[PDB]
Amino acid sequence: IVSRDIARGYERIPIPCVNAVDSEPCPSNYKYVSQNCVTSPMNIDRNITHLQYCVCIDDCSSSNCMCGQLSMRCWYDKDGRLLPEFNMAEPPLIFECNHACSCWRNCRNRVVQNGLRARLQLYRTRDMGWGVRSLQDIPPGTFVCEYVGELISDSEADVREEDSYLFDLDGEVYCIDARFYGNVSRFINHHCEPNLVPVRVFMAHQDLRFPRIAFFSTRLIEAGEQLGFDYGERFWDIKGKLFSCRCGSPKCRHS
Ligand SMILES: COc1cc2c(NC3CCN(Cc4ccccc4)CC3)nc(NCCCN(C)C)nc2cc1OCCCCCN
Ligand SMILES: [Zn+2]
Ligand SMILES: [Zn+2]
Ligand SMILES: [Zn+2]
Ligand SMILES: [Zn+2]
Repeated sequence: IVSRDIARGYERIPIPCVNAVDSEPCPSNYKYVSQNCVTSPMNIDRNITHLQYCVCIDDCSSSNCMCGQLSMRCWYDKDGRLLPEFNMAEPPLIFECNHACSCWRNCRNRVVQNGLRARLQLYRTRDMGWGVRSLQDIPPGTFVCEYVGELISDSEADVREEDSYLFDLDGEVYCIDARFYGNVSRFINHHCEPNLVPVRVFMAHQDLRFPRIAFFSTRLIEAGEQLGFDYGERFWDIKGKLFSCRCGSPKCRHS
């Protein structure tokens, strides 16, 4: 227990850090943030009259809900989990209800905006590196965490040496750099057969240039299992030569 909570009380549940390998302290060469931040002007469209919203009089579980229509359909179930019909291989954009909607703060189309649910833990792996794992089981289709970091422009990313903490959002494109500013996600390692899938979501605003990145369980995750996701082509076409993937997956396409 080298740290009770790396979020310093910002998440709904603490995220302790333990080291059972070497004697290295908890990471501290970065600033933890639970929400995306910017280090410059960023003209995100927060015009409330530009938001598309719903006028549901129920708990938004009907076929009429405008917000679900935008998402093709609401994909959350009564518990807040993704429906089996959800395409993990090619996720759709999810538009959750927002403050312009007529519904209540507890309608069914609100999951990612409710914050952390699963008890996670940061820990030192054998590789002398760091990783994240669940201290409880996570049913499939559950929202685990968001990839939070510093929001930056395309070119801005091009002039950064350390680029291992970037996440492309995909006109002009933007990125999230978790190197200097980030949440528990910056510590999640790559894996070829990932139990976490990133989903572009929209909540308080609907500026398509800035989707927020939500990670969902692509299958059951057992207490103690290590979270992971597919970093992607761009990553490996750059780091593939500095080293080969040590994910240990029978289907590894990078080692
Ligand atoms: C490490 O993996 C990634 C590298 C990226 C990168 N790297 C560049 C390489 C060249 N140096 C060059 C340089 C460095 C220093 C000084 C001058 C020039 C600058 C950083 N650039 C951009 N977007 C940049 C815009 C490209 N644009 C032309 C479209 N996105 C990236 C997304 C990555 O992971 C994605 C998966 C997530 C992994 C999460 N852990
Ligand atoms: Zn609705
Ligand atoms: Zn709603
Ligand atoms: Zn709505
Ligand atoms: Zn691999």
